[PDB]
Amino acid sequence: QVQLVESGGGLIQPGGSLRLSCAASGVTVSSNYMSWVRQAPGKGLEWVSIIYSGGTTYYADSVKGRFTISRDSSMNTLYLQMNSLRAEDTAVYYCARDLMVYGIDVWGQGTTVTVSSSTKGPSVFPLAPSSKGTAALGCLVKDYFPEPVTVSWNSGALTSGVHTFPAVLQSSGLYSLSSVVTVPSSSLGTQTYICNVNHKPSNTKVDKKVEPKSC
Amino acid sequence: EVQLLESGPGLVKPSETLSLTCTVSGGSISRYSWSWIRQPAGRGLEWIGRMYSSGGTNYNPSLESRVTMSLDTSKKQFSLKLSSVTAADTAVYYCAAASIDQVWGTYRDAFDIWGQGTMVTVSSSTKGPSVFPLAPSSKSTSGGTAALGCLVKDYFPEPVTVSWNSGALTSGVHTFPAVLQSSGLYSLSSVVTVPSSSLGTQTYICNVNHKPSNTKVDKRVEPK
Amino acid sequence: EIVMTQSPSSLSASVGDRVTITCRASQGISSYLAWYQQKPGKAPKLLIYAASTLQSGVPSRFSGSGSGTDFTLTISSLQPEDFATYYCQQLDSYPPGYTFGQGTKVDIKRTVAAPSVFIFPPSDEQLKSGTASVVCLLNNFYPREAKVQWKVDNALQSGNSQESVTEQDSKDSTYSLSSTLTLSKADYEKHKVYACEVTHQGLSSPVTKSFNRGE
Amino acid sequence: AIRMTQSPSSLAASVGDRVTISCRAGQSISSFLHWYQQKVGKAPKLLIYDASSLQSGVPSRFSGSGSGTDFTLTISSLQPEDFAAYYCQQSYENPLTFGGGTKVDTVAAPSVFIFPPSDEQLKSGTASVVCLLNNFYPREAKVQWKVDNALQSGNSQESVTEQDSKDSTYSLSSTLTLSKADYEKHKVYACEVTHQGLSSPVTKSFNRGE
Amino acid sequence: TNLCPFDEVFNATRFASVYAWNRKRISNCVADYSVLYNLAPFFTFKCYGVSPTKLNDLCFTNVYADSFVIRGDEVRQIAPGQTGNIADYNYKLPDDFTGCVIAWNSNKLDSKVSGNYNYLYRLFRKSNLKPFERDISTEIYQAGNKPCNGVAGFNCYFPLRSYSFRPTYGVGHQPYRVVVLSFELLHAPATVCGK
Repeated sequence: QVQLVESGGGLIQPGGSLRLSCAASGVTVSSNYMSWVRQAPGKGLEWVSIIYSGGTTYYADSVKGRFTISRDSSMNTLYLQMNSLRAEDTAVYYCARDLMVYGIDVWGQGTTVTVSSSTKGPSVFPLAPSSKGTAALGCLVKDYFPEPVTVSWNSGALTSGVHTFPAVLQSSGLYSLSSVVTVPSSSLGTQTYICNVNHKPSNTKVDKKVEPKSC
Repeated sequence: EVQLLESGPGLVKPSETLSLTCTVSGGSISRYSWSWIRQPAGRGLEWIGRMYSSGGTNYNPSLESRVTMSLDTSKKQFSLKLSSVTAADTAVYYCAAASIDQVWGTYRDAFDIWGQGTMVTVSSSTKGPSVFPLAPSSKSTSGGTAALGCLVKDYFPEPVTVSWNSGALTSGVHTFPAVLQSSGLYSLSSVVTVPSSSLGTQTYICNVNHKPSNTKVDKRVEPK
Repeated sequence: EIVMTQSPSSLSASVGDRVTITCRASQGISSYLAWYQQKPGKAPKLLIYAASTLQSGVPSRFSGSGSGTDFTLTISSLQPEDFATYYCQQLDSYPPGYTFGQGTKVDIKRTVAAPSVFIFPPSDEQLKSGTASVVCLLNNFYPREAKVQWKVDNALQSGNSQESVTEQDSKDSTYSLSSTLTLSKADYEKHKVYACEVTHQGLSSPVTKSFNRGE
Repeated sequence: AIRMTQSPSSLAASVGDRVTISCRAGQSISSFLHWYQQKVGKAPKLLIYDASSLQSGVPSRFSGSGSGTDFTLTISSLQPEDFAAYYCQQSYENPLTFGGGTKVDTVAAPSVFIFPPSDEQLKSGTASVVCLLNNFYPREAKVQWKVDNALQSGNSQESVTEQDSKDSTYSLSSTLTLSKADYEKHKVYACEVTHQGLSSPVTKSFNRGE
Repeated sequence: TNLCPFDEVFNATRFASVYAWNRKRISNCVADYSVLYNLAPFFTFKCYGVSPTKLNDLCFTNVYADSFVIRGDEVRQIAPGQTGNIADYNYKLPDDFTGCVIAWNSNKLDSKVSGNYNYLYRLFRKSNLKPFERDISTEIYQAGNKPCNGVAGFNCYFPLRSYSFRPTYGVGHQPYRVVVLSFELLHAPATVCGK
């Protein structure tokens, strides 16, 4: 069993502190180049820190003076102490075994860190089909925190033609999302369309009936 | 002790790709540089290229466009590919390794380890030999010394190897260079001189191996 | 710092195609380069190390080449399990960092498909709250590259819109995009004509869908 | 490529003699010169490295000298096991290059033996007659075939072994090949041998059919 | 009146690898400080604990001349209180190091067109090197849980790698010849004096 198991991630306010753990089996942490790599939502991989088997440590400029990498040989565990966290530190954090010229062969499953300044259920607004062969309708799941939300249509009876887009982070710090579906125009008057929005962090389940607008 | 064993086709057609492999036993692959050297008939040694366990390669510029070297650390093997082979690529091919210099340096450019070499011939079928006795008689017995042998005839390509009595008889053995006959097949003789009193007493068997055709023959040579 | 410029950002290929991805270093890094493969939600996978050496277990159709500044990753015969995102890394000690390339997404190629464009006015229920969200839908198109331009009374709007793209559909290999234009209720009531202009390879000319506020 | 030139290409010497072999590089190679000994039918063996350093287990009768362009191998007292081809190699720059080689070759007369074709070979339609010269020095020898006193010219092939590592002699075989029909037309098969160790040419023969 | 053998160290035709760095013990001689007295700008010259203009006026017990080869981006590690693959695993200088370090670009000497893989370095080691420690061990480094037993495999790698110096590389990947001069003054007769 050669694996790396991350833990310690979660939600935290800006300025706070957080400690990540990386339990190794098969690979001895104090004998390898151990690195932390993070990946913000939708962005590429960003190297954070490394600790040599001899004790030498290195840090990226964006995390110097704030992050400190460490290890406990008796636990065979890698650590990453994150202080003065900022919003841009929101990412999935991977611990990995670096072989320098031979690459990075062993990666962990990753632990998620979210840095933001309050939990909120979403407002669900209808995206009504226009009055003018196939029509599009949907739901606007706006202003919620944190991730994620799940959206179904007609309690799961409608799945063909459904597109639930990945959420975007707004400048307000709250997430926004839209889920649309395309249907034949002949059905807008005979078939009811309700989107089911589930946001467990706020204990919010909302069913919104999407109807053609009445002028 | 590190040992090197060459393997590959003994006969290739023009314009084909020669593929040779050297197998490494008895040491660490990472402490040596690995080279291929060839020796064309009537010419000196010609270095082909070198490789390191790091994947770095250096070639002879005259062969670089046709040569590829590869290292398989899992199989403990390194290989030479030579594309578009010609009659001029007919040679003995050796694998060699450089000493693991300590105080001297690292890869002291001095091939201390060599494989036995493999004959590669470029020509367009391989044919095994017939083995005939050169029987001892009064005409090959001058006083207390008699001569006997085996005639290893009509094979292609080179080489054959000959031993006597499964390697137990080495004193007085003479195995001659093969000659290319006007048929385009080789012939070779191997002889031994022995005490005349040993005729009919010692059994004399020549062990012939023609590796290109996978032909092996043990021929007993009796007087008269 | 060394800057790893990777191109193209994305490329489309069919099964059996010969794919080539290019990585360019800001300064010479000799053979200190590696190539990685990553799929959504998974950890990176080391493919090539030392610029041209194939990692154990990686299929032989992968090959790296180059030394100094220009490097190329080559998939000689693309297979279905090779549609991923690929990165190059400067796995060299100096200058710190260990930088990664911007990444190259290799999606599934098919015939060109033009998008179906729909515009959705903000709902009356949402206008009662004080915020107006106008949504523009691009349904089932290919390739991924698409440009959406909002116009408010013929004024090109930038900075107040966000986009979201679905993953390549598992049945018709098309993409779907949503664009959300957000305004205050007061600003929304200051203008009349709201439109999103969609340019795409499948469209001979930009397609525009519009509505008038209150009609 | 740095051209390496050896002189002489071949020399004959006696046991106890001092042998000297020159190797010249086309440009300065500092001390990056290595010497190899190659016995007949064997791989090369490293003798001297870095122009003057003896490889482990090499006898002190071998010595290397030189720097820049000009190098020398010296054998101070030649032994029977030293009869071999010698090669210089440069390792200053790629491609690595070898010199053309130098072949280092008391009088001993050959013992002469003759072998008629075997009955097995005759059954197959051909006749090979073999003449063996055993344990002679120097290597030069003339071997002629006579068939019912007709000198054969162009009908035979010969080859020669390695200078024996114990007694420093050579052996040689010569083969005359005929069709069975031509073999059966003649009676006396003789090989005539001329060698420095012999007072006069000698002949060994047999009569077909014993 | 023996002169300290400094020409043999700087003017050497072949240098050692960084993992097996060579050291020349120089003692009982007159030091003609001139190879380092006036050095050209293209020479990296950094002294620690002692001033170069004062070396002619000081006698030392022993002077050690360490020579090896690294690449340009690694010369910054040949200094007191430095970390990295070279400092931790190949050649370490103490925190109170008393001496000078000399380094110059040798791309015209140690770089071949087909790559000069002769120079080596150590990549893996279980712990850091003590000051002035030389480890020439080539044992298979264990990076996992299962014992290697001299088998190159998963989590079992050879601890030495090649530099592959090619002239077309950047300055940070070109070979640099380093000469570290240590000046020792222990309870002993001082014999290495200047003139």
